[PDB]
Amino acid sequence: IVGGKVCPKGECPWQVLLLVNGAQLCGGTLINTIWVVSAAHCFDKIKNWRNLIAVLGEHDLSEHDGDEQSRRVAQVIIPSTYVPGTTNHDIALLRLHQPVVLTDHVVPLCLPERTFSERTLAFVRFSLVSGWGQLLDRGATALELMVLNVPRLMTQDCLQQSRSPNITEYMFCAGYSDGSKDSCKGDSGGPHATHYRGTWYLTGIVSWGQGCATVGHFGVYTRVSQYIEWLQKLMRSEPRPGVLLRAPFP
Amino acid sequence: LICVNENGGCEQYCSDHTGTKRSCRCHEGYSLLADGVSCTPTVEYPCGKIPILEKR
Ligand SMILES: Nc1nccc2cc(NC(=O)NCc3ccccc3)ccc12
Ligand SMILES: [Ca+2]
Ligand SMILES: [Cl-]
Ligand SMILES: [Cl-]
Repeated sequence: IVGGKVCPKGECPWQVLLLVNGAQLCGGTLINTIWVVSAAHCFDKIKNWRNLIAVLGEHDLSEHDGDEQSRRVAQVIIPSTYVPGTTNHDIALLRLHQPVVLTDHVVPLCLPERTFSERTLAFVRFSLVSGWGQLLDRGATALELMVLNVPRLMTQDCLQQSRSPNITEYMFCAGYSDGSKDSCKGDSGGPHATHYRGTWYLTGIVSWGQGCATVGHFGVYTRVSQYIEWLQKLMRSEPRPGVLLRAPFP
Repeated sequence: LICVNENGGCEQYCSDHTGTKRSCRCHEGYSLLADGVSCTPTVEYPCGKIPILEKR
């Protein structure tokens, strides 16, 4: 995250850190005790699928304070329409091997109904984006979880204001064109969270952009409203052998 | 009321029905109050709420 601030410990309780052999991979979002939503592109180059770990209740990566909970990732589910190395349909649903325990520091974000998300949430101007990604373009990643308030654009206005891949109906833009404030590579997969009447909801996934905080460009986020029904169906399904699952979309 | 305007007056989710009818609904971990619009937690850690801030 560029141009944000430290999320106070416990104020981003749905944030997930994904690790591969101990190393930072991506962020994600807890949406109930065993399911995490992340970006498909985070998994393009995975070697050993059996060393993927999700950590909840994380804040300062330099220390252990006892609020962290780690789980193995039992399943990574990606839509059939996702093509590795490209930007469209950038969403993954991850099943944890054992539930996390909800606590003051570990709470899921609400996965909204589609209609509510499209008719109401899509019109809330500002939303929060978070992660332990780069603090600057070409710079070091964060040791403490960072957060940034970013405004959403209608895609017509995004394209008019930008100066790439297409912005599809499965995406939306948010942020700033002056190069001051953005999510960044290492924030991939993390939440774009939207407040409405006292409750926060999952509306986007940190997906892609041009460099980070590049003048003339906005952040591009996966439009989670397009995937509610797909996610809900998968969350009712039985696990299948083998970590990676490609599931039909729609 | 209609769900596309002002969220049908609902705090959370909204369904249109046949007639000038509307039903509000709540996410798991919440229940709907007698006003027919408001949602109150039914569990300790409902989704989308931040405990340290709810405590204050
Ligand atoms: N908001 C933002 N502003 C600028 C740059 C960004 C780069 C981001 N991450 C990546 O681009 N990862 C690589 C990738 C590869 C294949 C497909 C998709 C992404 C994520 C978010 C960004
Ligand atoms: Ca820690
Ligand atoms: Cl496997
Ligand atoms: Cl409806």
